Amino acid sequence: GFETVVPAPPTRDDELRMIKATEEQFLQQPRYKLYMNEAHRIAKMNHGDRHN
Amino acid sequence: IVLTWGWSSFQIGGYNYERFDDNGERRNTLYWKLSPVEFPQSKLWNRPS
Amino acid sequence: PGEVLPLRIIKYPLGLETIHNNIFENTNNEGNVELFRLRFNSNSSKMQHKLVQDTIYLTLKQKRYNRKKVVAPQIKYYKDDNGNKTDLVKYTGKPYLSNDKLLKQSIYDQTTQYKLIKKNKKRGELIPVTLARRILRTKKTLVLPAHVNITLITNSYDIVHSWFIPGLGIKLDCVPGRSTHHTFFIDNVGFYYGQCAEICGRYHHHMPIRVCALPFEHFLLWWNTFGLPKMLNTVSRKRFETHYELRKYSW
Amino acid sequence: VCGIYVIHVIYNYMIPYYWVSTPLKNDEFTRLRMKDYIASTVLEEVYGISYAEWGWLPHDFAYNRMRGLAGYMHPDDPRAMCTSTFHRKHKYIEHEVEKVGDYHHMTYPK
Amino acid sequence: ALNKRNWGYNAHYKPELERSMKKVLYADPNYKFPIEWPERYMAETKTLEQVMDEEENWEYYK
Amino acid sequence: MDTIQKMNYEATVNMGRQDLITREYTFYSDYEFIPIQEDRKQQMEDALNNLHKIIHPTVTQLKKKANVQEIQDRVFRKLQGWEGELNTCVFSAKNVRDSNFCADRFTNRINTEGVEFVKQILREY
Amino acid sequence: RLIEWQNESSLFTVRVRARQWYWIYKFELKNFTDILSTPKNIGNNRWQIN
Amino acid sequence: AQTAHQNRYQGGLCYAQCNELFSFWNPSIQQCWKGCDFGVGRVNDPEGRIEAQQMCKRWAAELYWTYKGELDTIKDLRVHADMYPTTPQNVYRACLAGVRRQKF
Amino acid sequence: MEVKYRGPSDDKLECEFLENNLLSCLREKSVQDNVAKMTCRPEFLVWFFLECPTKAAVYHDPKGLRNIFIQDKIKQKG
Amino acid sequence: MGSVWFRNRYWWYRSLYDDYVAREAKLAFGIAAFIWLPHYYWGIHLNRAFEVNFSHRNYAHEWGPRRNRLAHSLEFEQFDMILENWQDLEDEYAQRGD
Amino acid sequence: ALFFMANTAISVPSVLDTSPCMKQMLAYEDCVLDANVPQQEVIHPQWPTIWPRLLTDGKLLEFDKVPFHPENIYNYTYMRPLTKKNKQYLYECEEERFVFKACLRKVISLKKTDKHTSWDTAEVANLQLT
Amino acid sequence: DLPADYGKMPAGYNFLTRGKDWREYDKDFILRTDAVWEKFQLEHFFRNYMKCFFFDHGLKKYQMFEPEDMYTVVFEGWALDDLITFPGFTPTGRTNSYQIGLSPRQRTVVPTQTFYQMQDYYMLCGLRFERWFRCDLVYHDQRHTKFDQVKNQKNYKTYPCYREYYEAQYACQDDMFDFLMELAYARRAADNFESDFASHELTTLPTFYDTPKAAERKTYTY
Amino acid sequence: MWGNLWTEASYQLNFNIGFSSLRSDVLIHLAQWQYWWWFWFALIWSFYYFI
Ligand SMILES: CCCCCCCCCCCCCCCCCC(=O)OC[C@H](COP(=O)([O-])OCC(O)COP(=O)([O-])OC[C@@H](COC(=O)CCCCCCCCCCCCCCCCC)OC(=O)CCCCCCCCCCCCCCCCC)OC(=O)CCCCCCCCCCCCCCCCC
Ligand SMILES: CCCCCCCCCCCCCCCCCC(=O)OC[C@H](COP(=O)([O-])OCC[N+](C)(C)C)OC(=O)CCCCCCCCCCCCCCCCC
Ligand SMILES: CCCCCCCCCCCCCCCCCC(=O)OC[C@H](COP(=O)([O-])OCC[N+](C)(C)C)OC(=O)CCCCCCCCCCCCCCCCC
Ligand SMILES: CCCCCCCCCCCCCCCCCC(=O)OC[C@H](COP(=O)([O-])OCC[N+](C)(C)C)OC(=O)CCCCCCCCCCCCCCCCC
Ligand SMILES: CCCCCCCCCCCCCCCCCC(=O)OC[C@H](COP(=O)([O-])OCC[N+](C)(C)C)OC(=O)CCCCCCCCCCCCCCCCC
Ligand SMILES: CCCCCCCCCCCCCCCCCC(=O)OC[C@H](COP(=O)([O-])OCC[N+](C)(C)C)OC(=O)CCCCCCCCCCCCCCCCC
Ligand SMILES: COC1=C(OC)C(=O)C(C/C=C(\C)CC/C=C(\C)CC/C=C(\C)CC/C=C(/C)CC/C=C(/C)CC/C=C(\C)CC/C=C(\C)CCC=C(C)C)=C(C)C1=O
Ligand SMILES: CCCCCCCCCCCCCCCCCC(=O)OC[C@H](COP(=O)(O)OCCN)OC(=O)CCCCCCCCCCCCCCCCC
Ligand SMILES: CCCCCCCCCCCCCCCCCC(=O)OC[C@H](COP(=O)(O)OCCN)OC(=O)CCCCCCCCCCCCCCCCC
Ligand SMILES: CCCCCCCCCCCCCCCCCC(=O)OC[C@H](COP(=O)(O)OCCN)OC(=O)CCCCCCCCCCCCCCCCC
Ligand SMILES: Nc1ncnc2c1ncn2[C@@H]1O[C@H](COP(=O)(O)OP(=O)(O)OP(=O)(O)O)[C@@H](O)[C@H]1O
Ligand code: CUA
Repeated sequence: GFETVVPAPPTRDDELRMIKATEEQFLQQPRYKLYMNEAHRIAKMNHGDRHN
Repeated sequence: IVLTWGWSSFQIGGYNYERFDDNGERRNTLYWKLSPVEFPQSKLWNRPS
Repeated sequence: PGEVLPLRIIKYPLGLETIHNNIFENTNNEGNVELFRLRFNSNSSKMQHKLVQDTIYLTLKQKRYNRKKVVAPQIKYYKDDNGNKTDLVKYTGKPYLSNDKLLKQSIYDQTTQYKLIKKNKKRGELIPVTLARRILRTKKTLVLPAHVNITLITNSYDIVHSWFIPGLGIKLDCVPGRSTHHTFFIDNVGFYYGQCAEICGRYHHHMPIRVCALPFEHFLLWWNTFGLPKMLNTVSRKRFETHYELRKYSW
Repeated sequence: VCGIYVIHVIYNYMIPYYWVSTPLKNDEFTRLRMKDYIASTVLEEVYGISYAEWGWLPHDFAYNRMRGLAGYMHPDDPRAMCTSTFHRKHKYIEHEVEKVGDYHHMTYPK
Repeated sequence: ALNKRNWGYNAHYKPELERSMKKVLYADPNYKFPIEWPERYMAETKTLEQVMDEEENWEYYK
Repeated sequence: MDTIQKMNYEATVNMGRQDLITREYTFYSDYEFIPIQEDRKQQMEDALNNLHKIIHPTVTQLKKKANVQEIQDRVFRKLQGWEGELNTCVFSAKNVRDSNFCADRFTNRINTEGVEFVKQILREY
Repeated sequence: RLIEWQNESSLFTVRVRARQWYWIYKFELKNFTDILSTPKNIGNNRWQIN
Repeated sequence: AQTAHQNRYQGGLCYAQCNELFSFWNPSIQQCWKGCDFGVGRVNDPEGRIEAQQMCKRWAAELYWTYKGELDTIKDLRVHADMYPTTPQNVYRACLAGVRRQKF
Repeated sequence: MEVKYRGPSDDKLECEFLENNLLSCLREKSVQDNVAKMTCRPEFLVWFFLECPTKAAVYHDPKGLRNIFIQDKIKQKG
Repeated sequence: MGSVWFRNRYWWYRSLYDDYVAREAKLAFGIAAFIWLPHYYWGIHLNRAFEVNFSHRNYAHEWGPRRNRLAHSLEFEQFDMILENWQDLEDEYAQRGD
Repeated sequence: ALFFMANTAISVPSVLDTSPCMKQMLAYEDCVLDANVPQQEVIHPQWPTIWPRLLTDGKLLEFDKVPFHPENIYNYTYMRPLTKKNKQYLYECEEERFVFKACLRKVISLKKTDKHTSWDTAEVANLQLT
Repeated sequence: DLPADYGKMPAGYNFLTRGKDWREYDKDFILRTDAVWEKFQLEHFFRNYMKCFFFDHGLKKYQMFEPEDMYTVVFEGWALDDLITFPGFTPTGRTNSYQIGLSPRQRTVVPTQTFYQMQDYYMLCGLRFERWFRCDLVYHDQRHTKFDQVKNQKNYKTYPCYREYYEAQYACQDDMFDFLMELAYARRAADNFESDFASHELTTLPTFYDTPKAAERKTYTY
Repeated sequence: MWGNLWTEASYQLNFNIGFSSLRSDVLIHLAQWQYWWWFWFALIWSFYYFI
């Protein structure tokens, strides 16, 4: 369908915020759940929670 | 028969070959630095190949 | 079968070419990109032309050495052969390569020397394979550059064969119907002989291979002077044509 | 040991072969590469460069480093992705490269 | 900072002779190279006539 | 001209003249139909050009190939239904009058219905 | 690791065909341009494409 | 193979971010790691970031045949999971993503 | 790569050919290739020095070069 | 080494093969401590030869073209000197005009 | 494996280049590469004299009775005369060229004489032993 | 102090050093004690390495032949054929003496990673030829009208399926390519498109890539 | 023989026991591995001799 507006390339501050968010998510990942680092890791974890 | 001849013959032969035949080097070559190296004997002829 | 329909609507493929980041490759005369094409059939009861073979290969046929009955002298005729051939003879000679790497005129009978060496050559108990190449002679040795990767695609016409070079320690099985790809990398300048290493039939014993890996400059010289002209000899063949090609494509 | 190896070989090579058997309308190349990655990137024929000094001498090590960089220069290569980097010095002694990453060409190690 | 490396980028000529003019031209901050380093390894797009015209109309920064 | 130029010209003309020599060969058992006329061919080409003109702005503005592919697929489905109708009508057509009638119907159907559908889908996108 | 898994990265391609009882070596037309576009090493290990 | 580390674990958080960004079968992770290596010690500098971007341009140009202006005219510099390093544009985009993920 | 040694050939015909090529190159380069046709062969210029040291020494000699130039001018005039 | 590390040497002998060759196994160490020296030294020599060969291969691959280009430039410089002398002679001839 | 070879000859160093003017030649080549002149003849330090026409017309070969059919900028790079930009960026590299030519001239002037007595055993002085 | 225009090329500057004094450049280079020996060794090596041609006393020219084994060169020097005049390494007399490397790769439309596990590449050849024929079924009859095969070669455009053609040629051996070309001829004569015969998508299993919104399926990020 | 550059890589004699050539890197590695294979049999050979 319609395409959304593509934002301009992020600045260094935006990159740092993204890095901090990724670190927070990685820390939030449970230790006993064995999911590989990949683009679908979060989708796989949500699917696993629903399956549980 | 078993140990000393078997473990010293090839090395003795290679040493003598280097002494008396320049490890089979083909002379008339230029610029040894660029030229390939003619290796000493490395295949054990006394051992069963 | 089924006849070509009067009209077909064909979608123009999009994104095949990524040059300059242009999804659309076809633009109408009015300046609008085209997404569809109309193809019309006329004279339905008509033959369809076969696909034109647009594949050009420089082909070298490596066969076992053939004995020479007579050593013919080198003869060169005049140029400007507008006719079938020029009867006039410009130069005729009997060159031979001396130990000084010079092509000097021979004062001996080349045929007599060839016959004598064929019949009663002198051999020895410990004779190097380099000077004893009885069953390892071919023609049109395969010339490659050194210190670079090459993609060798191996195949056979009739049955399974084995391209074997013990000097390089390379054995490639050429099987009919397969397009096996191999990486070939010779890290030195050298000339290697080889034989076939798979029972094939009558001449399994006599089917040699000669591969010469040379520095890229010598390889390029050999290419430009022997192989590149042949790749256009199928259509254009002349000394001036070869000169034009080598001047146009200079490395 | 043989049974575990055969099970791994099956999982990588036999069962995935049957996943795709016809042309695919959507993401055909993506799915083909997904099924081929597990088979073409097995560690048996990928791992080892990390301890290449066991067989490669310093000068031989540098020559093989440049050769491997040329061979795996192709970006589209999961095997190259999983292979250990060639941008390193011989642990015993290095004769050609004094510092890693200080080159005159982003591809050639020298 | 310790792990920072150039990785072969912009590895242009580094003069060693004291009186080489490059040793001063490269020091000059307002020095323009004939072509950018990334473009130095990319295929040309302009036609021969266009390239010749651009080179003829090119003016040295000084 | 030089020898190379003459060879290139000969190659170009021979490549272009494939149909010239292919015409002479024909098959007896063949369901021969009446080819569409040149006027109708030009009219259908003009209709296609009008559709392309209407579609050009939106597709050019779009930056992702997926949306362009979807638009192309939908328009192609419609045009393919109409193409099947035209083919079945023309193949059974017993005269150039019937062929011209079928072509006129097809081009008018394009110019009205396909134009409306293209406008609708482009506005949706 | 050195003598395999490098088909994608090669200077050019040569086709070796075996028949009863001789060999045939074929160089595709693209080999000509591949050889023409070979980088040259000049200077202190710098690479140039002409 | 062409990265700066023997194994991806030796690399810092940038390698993990590249793995998360790209799918496990997508070889753009290697280009992202190259971008990380280029950005090591340069992202935190206004000139260093531009130098890393130019290094990415040069790396893509050396990896694939490319013309002048293509990388400048790339429409979208964003990268998705199924983007492969089959073109100079894709290589450059992956390298830029790696540089962005690079922290120190 | 093993390269076998071989001193300069000093062959009469080869050195004559190389000297003729060198003379043609000198004549053209003196006028800066302002001639109707060009016959320079820099590769043969290199091979002249590589193969015929005696003629190279004669050319380097101020008197030998003067004599060669005088003879060349006489031949060209005649 | 071997059985001595075990506090049940009878069990050590029994559980492996129920055979006793300890006398020969422990008398072989003395001979093995010196039978290897000639092979080791010849192998050191061969490894050095291989290293020299690899270094020569690398040097050739990296510098042979450079040496050839240097020789070509040297010969071109000789020709340049001869050309300068020839130009001087031609200028003198033009000025004099025999 | 770990120590299967049982020894590594780390002492054997990379053979050192001993050519007379290698450094000068490499410096000149790097300067020319920076200049980025499409013509390759510039690699030779004496190009302005070996190919005088490269500065005026660019015709280095006589195309007589041979067709001249260029197709792109990479066909006849040696037939294009140097432009103002190339001339400037080569003039910026004259100091290296002068040093290279001086080194070549010195090497040419140096000659063998009977005074030398270590000529036969010159490999040791050349450091061919390891 | 500098004249503020250092490095500027003087107007009319000529790259000539006819009367230059080289004594001032003596201190800028260092020559080792064995400079004469190095010069002689360089000359010997160049003469014995770069000379693949031989002078002939009959034609007064240099001639060469294709590479031959030592046995042929030595024991059959009096019996040689196919001698060809030596044209030179380069047209202008420059040097081709360089160390070559690997050129940058070509962009790929059909990745080799689809069947990179197999060394035979027969599946990859089939897939590439299928894609090339899909493009050909569109552009074949226009190739001679508005593409490279036009008579007016000045305003020529490259054939759109060129890259697919070259990839298929690389992946396929000549015999397999001939088989596939015969199949392509038959299919074009029948005027058959795979789209009008394909119905296996109905029987193919679903996947996330089959979602009705392919454009919205993908997620983009910097 | 490419001019004075001897390109022949194999000079094996009638009674050759080793590899045909040792210029190739693959053959050099194989020869080194084969030579060092027999170096690690000292203890076993001595034990068998005593037995
Ligand atoms: C055809 C013919 C030709 C051949 C053709 C080719 C054929 C090819 C065939 C290929 C076949 C492949 C298979 C090969 C294997 C076959 C095996 C088979 O069939 O037989 C089964 C055979 C059965 O076992 P075994 O070999 O009979 O076991 C017996 C032991 O090996 C033996 O050890 P043990 O413990 O039982 O008895 C010895 C021990 C017993 O003696 C003792 O009582 C121990 C004493 C310890 C203390 C010593 C010092 C005391 C000092 C006191 C104070 C002195 C006065 C003061 C002086 C002060 C100043 C000087 O004493 C020692 O000698 C140990 C000393 C420790 C050594 C290290 C010390 C380092 C520091 C220095 C200390 C000493 C010197 C300094 C002194 C002071 C200096 C200040 O082997 C096996 O079980 C399987 C072997 C498989 C291979 C790997 C094995 C690894 C495990 C370890 C064993 C390794 C050795 C044996 C290997 C096998 C070959 C020898
Ligand atoms: C003949 C009788 C057959 C009966 C069964 C047939 C019906 C289909 C049965 C499907 C069972 C699937 C079980 C999946 C279990 C996954 C567990 C897991 O966490 O794995 C994670 C791994 C890795 O994924 P991951 O770890 O990233 O996923 C995260 C997982 N959690 C949520 C647990 C953290 O999954 C896989 O690798 C995918 C599945 C692999 C399956 C391997 C099968 C091997 C078969 C060997 C050959 C057998 C031949 C038999 C021939 C018979 C001839 C008659
Ligand atoms: C339980 C049975 C187990 C059997 C295991 C299988 C055993 C296989 C090996 C058997 C070896 C038998 C002995 C061979 C001796 C060969 C010596 C030789 O020529 O030198 C080789 C080697 C070869 O080295 P080389 O320097 O001469 O030549 C090398 C080859 N070239 C030069 C071409 C590169 O030389 C030496 O070892 C030199 C020293 C020899 C000192 C000992 C000489 C002994 C002479 C024979 C015995 C005495 C005569 C009377 C015997 C009476 C017997 C009843
Ligand atoms: C009771 C103690 C239990 C100890 C825990 C470990 C044993 C568990 C039970 C046996 C199964 C072990 C499977 C390990 C590997 C699983 C993953 C896998 O196959 O892929 C990794 C690797 C394959 O790696 P790869 O090359 O596919 O890499 C994947 C990642 N990419 C694609 C990026 C490269 O597996 C192998 O290589 C298998 C080789 C065969 C031999 C494996 C031996 C395992 C160790 C010995 C086990 C002994 C058990 C004895 C039990 C009875 C006695 C107590
Ligand atoms: C080539 C040079 C040598 C290199 C070093 C190689 C050895 C490295 C160490 C290996 C240790 C682990 C071995 C696993 C197998 C143990 C099997 C077993 O029976 O163990 C239970 C035994 C139990 O023995 P036990 O006698 O107390 O009880 C068994 C008897 N019953 C059943 C009646 C109770 O525990 C040990 O004693 C462990 C010994 C470990 C050492 C290896 C023994 C074999 C001989 C070789 C000695 C090597 C010494 C190395 C010293 C260190 C050097 C770095
Ligand atoms: C749990 C499994 C083990 C861990 C994984 C290990 C994988 C990596 C190592 C595998 C290859 C080992 C051999 C390397 C080459 C040497 C071969 C050799 O000498 O064998 C001949 C020897 C016997 O032949 P030999 O008697 O001729 O030995 C040479 C004798 N001299 C010195 C006189 C010349 O093999 C043996 O029987 C002994 C065992 C091998 C040697 C081990 C030495 C100690 C090293 C530590 C071992 C413990 C494991 C850790 C290894 C270190 C790295 C982690
Ligand atoms: C570390 O040391 C070691 C090695 O390193 C060298 C090893 O290689 C090895 C590996 C070695 C091996 C596994 C063993 C290899 C084999 C070996 C040593 C045996 C080789 C033996 C030979 C070559 C000799 C062959 C024996 C023969 C009898 C041949 C014939 C010779 C002779 C003199 C007799 C000739 C007679 C005839 C032909 C028949 C005439 C008579 C008749 C017909 C009878 C007529 C009847 C009447 C009544 C008149 C070991 C074990 C080792 O320890
Ligand atoms: C020990 C405990 C752990 C489990 C152990 C499992 C052991 C499995 C043993 C299988 C034996 C099969 C029968 C014997 C075949 C021997 C010959 C053989 O394998 O031939 C090769 C042939 C492949 O055919 P080919 O035309 O070459 O095509 C392959 C292209 N790469 O091979 C084939 O045709 C392959 C046929 C495979 C059929 C698979 C059917 C089941 C699929 C299940 C999917 C996974 C989930 C369920 C797992 C349940 C496990 C019990
Ligand atoms: C004495 C001779 C006989 C010995 C017994 C026979 C078997 C010997 C086995 C080999 C022994 C050698 C040591 C292990 C190999 C070392 C080299 C190696 O493989 O390193 C590479 C790799 C780790 O690499 P990487 O993950 O990048 O490292 C970052 C770590 N943060 O390596 C790895 O994969 C690392 C694996 C680690 C496994 C840890 C297992 C538990 C022990 C944890 C550490 C010790 C804890 C005790 C307290 C320590 C502090 C006092
Ligand atoms: C018929 C059989 C009778 C019984 C056997 C008697 C011996 C017979 C002869 C055996 C063969 C000897 C010749 C072949 C092997 C030796 C080859 C050799 O020495 O090569 C040189 C090599 C090092 O040279 P490299 O530097 O690599 O090369 C450049 C050379 N300038 O050399 C080296 O590796 C350096 C050697 C240095 C000196 C070593 C001295 C050893 C002394 C041993 C003392 C007693 C044992 C001590 C053991 C301690 C450890 C347990
Ligand atoms: N024509 C092509 N040439 C080269 N690579 C291609 C081509 N088509 C697809 N690819 C590769 O497949 C990947 C997925 O292709 P897809 O059709 O989804 O891309 P897209 O929508 O045009 O945009 P993008 O380049 O962002 O993925 C591309 O990223 C590229 O890696
Ligand atoms: Cu052909 Cu065996």
